[PDB]
Amino acid sequence: AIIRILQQLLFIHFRIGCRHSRIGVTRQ
Repeated sequence: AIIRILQQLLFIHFRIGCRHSRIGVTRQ
């Protein structure tokens, strides 16, 4: 499940990233 394991870390860089302007809505 390498595409999950590494993702536990990428999850973080993605999270802290998408927070710069709460992209979570869907817009990019």
